[PDB]
Amino acid sequence: NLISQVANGQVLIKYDYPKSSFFKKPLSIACYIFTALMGVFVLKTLNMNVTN
Amino acid sequence: DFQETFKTSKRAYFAQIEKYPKLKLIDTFCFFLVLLGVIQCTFIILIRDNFPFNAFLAGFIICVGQFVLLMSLRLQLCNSFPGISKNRAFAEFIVASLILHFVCLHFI
Ligand SMILES: CCCCCCCCCCCCCC(=O)O[C@H](COC(=O)CCCCCCCCCC)COP(=O)(O)OCC[N+](C)(C)C
Repeated sequence: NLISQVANGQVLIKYDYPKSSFFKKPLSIACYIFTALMGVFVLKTLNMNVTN
Repeated sequence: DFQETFKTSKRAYFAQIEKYPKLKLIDTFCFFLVLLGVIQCTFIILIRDNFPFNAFLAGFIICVGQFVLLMSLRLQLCNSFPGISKNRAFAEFIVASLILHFVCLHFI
């Protein structure tokens, strides 16, 4: 129950955001790419011949 | 004519069986895979009924397809195909003989 031009106001939030977690996004993408290449390395070098 | 081809084929086949001890094992499996299909159709002809028709068709498909994969193994196992060894025809027989049992257990 609040109206247009008589209850506009602001809202205030205070928070913290360290320099540690600022750089975790490209390291998260980079860790998924790095754990994606090793599957191609193990899958590629592995013996599957049935003859000698 | 047919007497000469008959006795020629009997002798030239029985010597081939007595040479290799793999072939009589295949053919001994094959003949009783024919008798399964014969009496399994004799149940249908005996009492005139056709109600669980998929359960009829699944066992008959098992008999025919399982017969055919044995004949392909026999043809490929006497004379080798150019490029395919004898260790690879057998593994292909295992895999393609192992798909068919699953799709004939879903179907009943
Ligand atoms: C529908 C498809 C599903 C298939 C699942 C298996 C996937 C295997 C993929 C193989 C990749 C190709 C590499 C390969 O060639 O291996 C095959 C491999 O030969 C085979 O096919 C044997 C595989 C099955 C192994 C047997 C265990 C039973 C498997 C569980 C049902 C063997 O052939 P080769 O040994 O390479 O042939 C002779 C060697 N040359 C140098 C001449 C080529």
